Amino acid sequence: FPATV
Amino acid sequence: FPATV
Amino acid sequence: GAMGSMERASLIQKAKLAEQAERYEDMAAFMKGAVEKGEELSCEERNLLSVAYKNVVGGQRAAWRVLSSIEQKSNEEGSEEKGPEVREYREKVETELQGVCDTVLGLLDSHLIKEAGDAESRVFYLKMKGDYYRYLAEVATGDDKKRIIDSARSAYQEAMDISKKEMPPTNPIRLGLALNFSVFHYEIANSPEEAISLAKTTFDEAMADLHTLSEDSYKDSTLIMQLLRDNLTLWT
Amino acid sequence: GAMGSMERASLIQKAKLAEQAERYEDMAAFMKGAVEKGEELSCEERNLLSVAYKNVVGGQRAAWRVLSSIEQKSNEEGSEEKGPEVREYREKVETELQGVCDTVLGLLDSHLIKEAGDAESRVFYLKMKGDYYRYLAEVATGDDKKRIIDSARSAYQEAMDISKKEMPPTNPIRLGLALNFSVFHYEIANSPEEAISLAKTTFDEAMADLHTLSEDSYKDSTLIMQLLRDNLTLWT
Ligand SMILES: *CC(=O)NCC1CCN(C(=O)C2(Oc3ccc(Cl)cc3)CC2)CC1
Ligand SMILES: *CC(=O)NCC1CCN(C(=O)C2(Oc3ccc(Cl)cc3)CC2)CC1
Ligand SMILES: [Mg+2]
Ligand SMILES: [Mg+2]
Ligand SMILES: [Mg+2]
Ligand SMILES: [Mg+2]
Ligand SMILES: [Mg+2]
Ligand SMILES: [Mg+2]
Repeated sequence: FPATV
Repeated sequence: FPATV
Repeated sequence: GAMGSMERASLIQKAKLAEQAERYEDMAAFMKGAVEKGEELSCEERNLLSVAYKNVVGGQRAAWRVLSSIEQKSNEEGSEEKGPEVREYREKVETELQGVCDTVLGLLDSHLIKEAGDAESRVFYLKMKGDYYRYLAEVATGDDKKRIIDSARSAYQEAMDISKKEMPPTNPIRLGLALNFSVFHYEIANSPEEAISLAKTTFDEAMADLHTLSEDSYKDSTLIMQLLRDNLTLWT
Repeated sequence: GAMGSMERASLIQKAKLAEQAERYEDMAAFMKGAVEKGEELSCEERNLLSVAYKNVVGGQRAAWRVLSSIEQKSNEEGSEEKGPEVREYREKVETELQGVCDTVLGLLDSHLIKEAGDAESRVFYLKMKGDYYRYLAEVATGDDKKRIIDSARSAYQEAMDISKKEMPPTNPIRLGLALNFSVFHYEIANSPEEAISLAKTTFDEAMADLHTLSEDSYKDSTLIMQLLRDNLTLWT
C-alpha cells in the first residue's frame, strides 16, 4: 500500500 | 521481563 | 458524553499518557472529549487528535483488508461454501470502521472546521475530512459511493487551494495533504496519472524551497518528500 | 450475553478469523461466547481461548507497566506535582485488566475446570487459573494481595501435581506450566531459588525424554525448553 500521513 | 507461554 | 465531567487539560494530559502506553482507543476518546469542550485546538492538540484516530482507523482498515481478502477467496470457483460468517464478520468490522469515520467527520463538522480561520488549522482539518471520507470510500459499494468519493475530493481540493495560496511549498501540512490527495487519485479515483503528476510537482516545488529552511524544518519537510518519492517509485 | 444468539461453530469460525485479523478483543469475545454454550472445549478450542485472552491481557499489562513507571517517577523527590491524572489513568487501565482477569477466572470456574477430567484439559485450565491470578497479583497492593498470590500458587501446584503424574516430561503443556510457575516464583513469590531450581529440573528432565519423540513433537518441546534456558540465562 502507498504511504500516507 | 522473563518468558511465559 | 462520558468525558463531559473531565477537565479539558486533564483530557489532553491523559491523551498524551495513552499515546505513551499505545492505548490509541483511549487516546481518541480523550481527544474527542477535549474537542467537545468547544474551544479551538492548538497545533499540538490537533496532532494528538489526528494521531489517535489515525491509529484506531488504521488498525480497522488493516483488519478489514484481511477479512475482505478471505471473503473474496471464498467467492472464487472451487471454494467450499462456509456459510455467512466471513461476510458477517467483515461487515462487523466495516460497521465499526464507518462509525469511527463518522465520529471524526462529526467533530470536524461540529465545529472544528467552521471555527478554523488560520491556514494551518483549516488545511489540517480539511485534509482530515478528505482522509476520513477516503476511508469511507475504501469500503463503499452502494448508491452513495460516488457521493462519498466526491466528498473526499471536495475536502482535499479546498485544502489544496488554501495551502497553495497561504503556505510555502515545504510546509509539512501542505506536503502531507498533497501526499494523501495523490494517494486518493491513485487508489480511489482511478486517476494514476493525476496521482503521479501531483506527487512529482509537489516534490519538485518543495525541493526548490528547501534552501529557505532551518535544519529542523528541513528534516520535517524532507521526511515527507521521501514519502512522495517512495510512492512515485511504487507507481513508475 | 451478546453472543447467545450465535451458533457455537460460528463463534469458533469467527474467533479464527479474528486471530487472522489480529482482532484479539473480538477473538476473546467470540471464545467467551463459545465457552458459555456449556460444552467442553477441544484442544484446538482451548488454544483459541488462551491465545485470545493472552493477547488482550498482555496488551493491558504492557500499558499498565508504562503508566506505573510514569507514576513512580512522579513520586520521586524533585518531581513537579501534575495532579491526579497519572494515578487515575493507571487505575482505569488496572480496573480494565482486573475485569479481563475476572472474566477468564469466571469461565474457568463456571464450568471449565470442573468438567475437565483428562489430564491435558485439566492441567491446561489450572495453568490458566494460575496465570490470571498471577496477573491480578502483579497489580495487587491491598488486604487481599497475599490471598491472590496464594490462589495463583494453589492453582499452579494442582496443575504441577497432575502433570507430573499423568504427562511425560516433554509434554508442551507440562513444560509451559513449569515455565510460568517458575516465573511466578521469581517475579511474584520472591523465591528466585525456587524459580531457578524448577526451570533447571524441568529442562533436564525434558532433555532426557526427547529421544522418545517424533520430529514434530521434538520441535514443540524444544521450543519451550529454549524459553526455560532463556529465563535461566536471565537469572544466573
Ligand atoms: C500543528 C502542525 O503543524 N501539525 C503538523 C506537523 C506534525 C508533525 N509533523 C510530522 O510528523 C511530519 O509531517 C506530517 C505529519 C502529519 C501530517 Cl497530517 C502532515 C505532516 C514529518 C512527518 C510535521 C507537521
Ligand atoms: C490442546 C493442547 O495440546 N494445547 C497446547 C499446545 C498448543 C501449541 N503449542 C505451542 O505453541 C508451544 O507450547 C505451548 C504453548 C502454549 C501453552 Cl499454554 C503451552 C505450551 C510450543 C510453543 C504446544 C502445546
Ligand atoms: Mg474547565
Ligand atoms: Mg456494510
Ligand atoms: Mg492541480
Ligand atoms: Mg446450536
Ligand atoms: Mg486499583
Ligand atoms: Mg517441587
